[PDB]
Amino acid sequence: AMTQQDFRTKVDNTVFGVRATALIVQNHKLLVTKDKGKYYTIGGAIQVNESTEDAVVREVKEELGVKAQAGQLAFVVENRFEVDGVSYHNIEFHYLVDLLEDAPLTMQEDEKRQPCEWIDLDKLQNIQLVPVFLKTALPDWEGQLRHIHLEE
Amino acid sequence: MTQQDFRTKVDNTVFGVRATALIVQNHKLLVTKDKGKYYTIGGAIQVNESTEDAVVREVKEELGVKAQAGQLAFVVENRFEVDGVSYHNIEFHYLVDLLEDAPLTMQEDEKRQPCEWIDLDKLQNIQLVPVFLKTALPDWEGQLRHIHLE
Repeated sequence: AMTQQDFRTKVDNTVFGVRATALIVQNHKLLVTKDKGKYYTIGGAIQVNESTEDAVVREVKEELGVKAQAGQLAFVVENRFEVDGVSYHNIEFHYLVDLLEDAPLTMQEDEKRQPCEWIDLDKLQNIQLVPVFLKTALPDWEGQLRHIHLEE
Repeated sequence: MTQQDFRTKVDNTVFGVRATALIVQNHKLLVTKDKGKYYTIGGAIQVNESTEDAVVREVKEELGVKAQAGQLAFVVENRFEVDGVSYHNIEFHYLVDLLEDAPLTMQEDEKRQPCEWIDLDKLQNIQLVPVFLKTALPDWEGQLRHIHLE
């Protein structure tokens, strides 16, 4: 009751769902967080019956604590990979989010805090960014929604 | 082995990912009819299956013919009700290329339905679902489009 159902399911050793990702770009830099030597973007499962736009705004609210608007949908990604005997299969909607307040210096997820870093679009190629397709797709983006396949 | 569908039901809501085959030939869309309404060829993608492979498989299952996925036209977020059950789909709509002639009939779950080729400018003149196609398909301009929830 009153925890809304997430658009994510686990069956035996398979997980599958739909995610929204915030690609926050300001001053030619992408907002990322560093954890365990790798860089990640803000994102999470959408809820059942929730638009991916509302999902990305909600996730920015949760992780960064600021108001935002979804902005342009840049990528729809089919992402497939395995970790520890479990397959993960997500459809991901990557939005060029507009923050309506200043980004904080830190963010958190599941009560674990991680630092905020801003990395220049043309330098993403020189960091361990995950997904990874973003290292080139983001600086090469031409204003048109793209379909992406990412596989391990 | 039987593969899991990318579809789940929790309480009174079914949520999943669909591949839809928008087969267009001679300026007409191949649709199927059931109880007054018209539907597209397609169905749930499988867990760990690409949407391209899903659409080709759906065409094989429902039409019995070989096909290629072709251009992705739409990525659709779709909410609707059927018989009191809520549905929330993400749908990938492909402009499929058939590699054989289309049959006169489709089958799904061993129930047959007639298929018909309808002019794109006449989609607004059938009870087609989902309903965005009636305007979006004849207006399509060659670029992938996101169809959002209201």
